[PDB]
Amino acid sequence: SMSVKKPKRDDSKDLALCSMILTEMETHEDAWPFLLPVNLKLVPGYKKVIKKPMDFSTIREKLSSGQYPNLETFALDVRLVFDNCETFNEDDSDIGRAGHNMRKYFEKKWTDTFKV
Repeated sequence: SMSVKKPKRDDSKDLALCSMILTEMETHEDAWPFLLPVNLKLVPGYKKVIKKPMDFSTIREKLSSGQYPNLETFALDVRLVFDNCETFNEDDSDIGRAGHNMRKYFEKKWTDTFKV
């Protein structure tokens, strides 16, 4: 509260770390469904069904232009990518499995990098 400051973690390297994690996402072999926005005029259903589309290149743009206030908002966009993927694609499919793989890959890096 007012004049009662909680000790807070050193956040000064968050930008460089999130960038590093994102680079590793982008270079993963199963990253191909998520590198670019889904084509709204070539993929039937997507615009109507998925209310907040997100992909790595959009994340990369927001990261490069100061549009994430904190590392938690960045992780929200990354998870949004895989949450959209689950919504639209069957777990069995190539894209669906890519999504589960990439989420697992992200969440470990997130823990390793930031949670102590």
